[PDB]
Amino acid sequence: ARTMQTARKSTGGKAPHRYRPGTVALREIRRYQKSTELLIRKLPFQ
Amino acid sequence: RNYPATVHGALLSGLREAGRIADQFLGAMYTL
Ligand SMILES: Cc1cc2nc3c(=O)[nH]c(=O)nc-3n(C[C@H](O)[C@H](O)[C@H](O)COP(=O)(O)OP(=O)(O)OC[C@H]3O[C@@H](n4cnc5c(N)ncnc54)[C@H](O)[C@@H]3O)c2cc1C
Repeated sequence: ARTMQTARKSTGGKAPHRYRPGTVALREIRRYQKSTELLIRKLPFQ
Repeated sequence: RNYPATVHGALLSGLREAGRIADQFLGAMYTL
């Protein structure tokens, strides 16, 4: 085999999930623009 | 097997079989 190669040795063969900032904000925009429920609390306002 | 067609291969094969024959016909005192 290559153990007998004395010159010109043949070397061929051997060796949680986070959302991006701004996404939840936009989703909140979509959520409250569809609804009409009051946003400010009732008792602190009173 | 590991050193075929070489000088050292035949050298080790001679050492091997010499040890094999001696353990066979003289007994092995180191295996106990
Ligand atoms: C051309 C060539 C180049 C080599 N180059 C390298 C090299 O660069 N490097 C390397 O590491 N190895 C090399 N080798 C290998 C190396 O020569 C051998 O490993 C070693 O010389 C032979 O060891 P052996 O005793 O097992 O074989 P042998 O010495 O051949 O053992 C057989 C013996 O039995 C005798 N015999 C044969 N037939 C009979 C019979 N009918 N009755 C009685 N006696 C008999 C023979 O004369 C011989 O003395 C080379 C071999 C050759 C042929």
